[PDB]
Amino acid sequence: SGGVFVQSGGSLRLSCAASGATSTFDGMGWFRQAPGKEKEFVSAISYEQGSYTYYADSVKGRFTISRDNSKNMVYLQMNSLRAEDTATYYCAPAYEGDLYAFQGTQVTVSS
Amino acid sequence: GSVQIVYKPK
Repeated sequence: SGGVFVQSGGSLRLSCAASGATSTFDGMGWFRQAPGKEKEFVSAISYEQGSYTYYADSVKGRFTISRDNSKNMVYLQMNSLRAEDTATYYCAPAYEGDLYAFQGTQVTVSS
Repeated sequence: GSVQIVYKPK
């Protein structure tokens, strides 16, 4: 029903708590699901500095994922948003960059 | 029991 609303060309920052590397998980990331479409990878980052920073092709150059291990936080800076970024955004723990979901932020970008 | 996986890029 309700969500965030951004003008095309605008920007938005998401955040997600990150417990830290358990036995099963070495990272955190985000996927999104647009109306009537499949869930699509967005971005993933390793808890270990250097280990991995994946982005979907559709967001490279516009989105930036970052971590603050001191705060147990992960962040997604979303710049130059376009109408096709309209979706619900979910964060999930990562193992080797794949996201595992077992809670979302709806974002509408208007042209 | 079950899991949803969203794969990193090919």
